[PDB]
Amino acid sequence: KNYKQTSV
Amino acid sequence: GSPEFLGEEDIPREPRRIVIHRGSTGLGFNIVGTEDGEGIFISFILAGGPADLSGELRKGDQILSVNGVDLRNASHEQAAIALKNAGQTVTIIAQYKPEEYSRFEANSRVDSSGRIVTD
Repeated sequence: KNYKQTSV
Repeated sequence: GSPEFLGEEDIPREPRRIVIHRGSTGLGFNIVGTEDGEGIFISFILAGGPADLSGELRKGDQILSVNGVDLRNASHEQAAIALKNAGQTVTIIAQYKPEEYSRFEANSRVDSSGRIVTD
């Protein structure tokens, strides 16, 4: 929760 | 990188230095986080991407710093910016933190060798 994921 | 710690050999938990040379392409991994301050973790490494080839990183690694910039307490967006703008040569200090990582992924836990298992 308030979790975020991003490709770099 | 290629597999190194095999079977039930413990995965090293000290910090490591990884240098990736990626030119002007993506690093080839994903990061996850929550608030600022709880950590930025590698959730996924793309097969054949620069991190897979040029680096020695794994799911469950916390990214401690990028090119000397401390990310231990970074916000997610600023960590992503730091990584994307790090330049062609990217020096990561990483540390394996599977217990912390395992809290993100459903039905996941850490086994006796330190490996992240998903049921």
